[PDB]
Amino acid sequence: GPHPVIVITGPHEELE
Amino acid sequence: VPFPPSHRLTAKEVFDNDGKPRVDILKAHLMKEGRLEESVALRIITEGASILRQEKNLLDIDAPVTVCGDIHGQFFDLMKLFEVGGSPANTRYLFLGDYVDRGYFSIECVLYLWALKILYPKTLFLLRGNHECRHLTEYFTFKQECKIKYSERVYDACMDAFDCLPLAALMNQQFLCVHGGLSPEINTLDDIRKLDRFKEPPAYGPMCDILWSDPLEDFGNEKTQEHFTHNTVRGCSYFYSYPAVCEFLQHNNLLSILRAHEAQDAGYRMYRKSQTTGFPSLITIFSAPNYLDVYNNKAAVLKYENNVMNIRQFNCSPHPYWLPNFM
Repeated sequence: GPHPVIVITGPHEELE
Repeated sequence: VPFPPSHRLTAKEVFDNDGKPRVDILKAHLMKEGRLEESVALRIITEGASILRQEKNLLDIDAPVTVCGDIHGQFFDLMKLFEVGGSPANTRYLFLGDYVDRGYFSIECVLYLWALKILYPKTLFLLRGNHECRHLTEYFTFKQECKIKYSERVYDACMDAFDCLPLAALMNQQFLCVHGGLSPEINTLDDIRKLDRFKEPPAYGPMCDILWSDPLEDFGNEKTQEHFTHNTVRGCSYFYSYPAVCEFLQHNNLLSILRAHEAQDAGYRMYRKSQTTGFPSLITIFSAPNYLDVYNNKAAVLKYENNVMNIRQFNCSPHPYWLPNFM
């Protein structure tokens, strides 16, 4: 995993 | 369907008494497919080039900024991106280049990008891409577009301005922002500084490679272990392997290399991470959704702040249909 901090948001419209 | 306004915005309409551009007025207009006066467009382009000309090949700023991938004159997709990433009025953005070609709205991207740079040149950074050239613009539908919408005057202006765009940028003196990647003739930051930005990118060389640089077809399961190789796929430049990039980073004490030039189905892609740190040696960002209007790939932008790497993904946006070569 990434040593430092890290985040991620959700998509705008799942495809598959 | 909406109709494009014939009324072209004037200088005094785009710029206030304070000489500050009204991104609000332009944004709304552009959204309605509105165009500006040849005089205004030339002013924005020329004004932006002057600022970039003052910048260095490799900028070094320590602050939270959001890296964006190829745009391809995808203004319709550039508007949504800012919505998900946040308003540029209080948000720092960074383009990896490739703002023209492919999309039939390259002029809108350059104009909007240039105006935003002049208004917030301390929060909005724009880099030059392999597409930021004349030879390419002549082959693509960019030149024809400028002539169809405006004239050769605007086209030439953009070309001279693009030559003022930066080649790379060092974010937090840890991450390297580029379009293509590393180069064989460049093993140090000094190698880049000794480069000439105010000029057209040759069919080959260090400056060209960096813009055409690309990872090996097997940036993971390699059997040969070759550092650099000829780019037979792209038809030019070279290819860097996992060991090749890892070597340059360690030598330059870099954290990771953020760039684009490579379309991604998820708008991004993480490459093999360093054996020491749990971070990716290379990262590809693509802010061009529905590439070629065919692929159903998504877009995204890298946001680095307070030692935090946040990736924002988004889908394609609605736009009118345009025939090939404006046929």
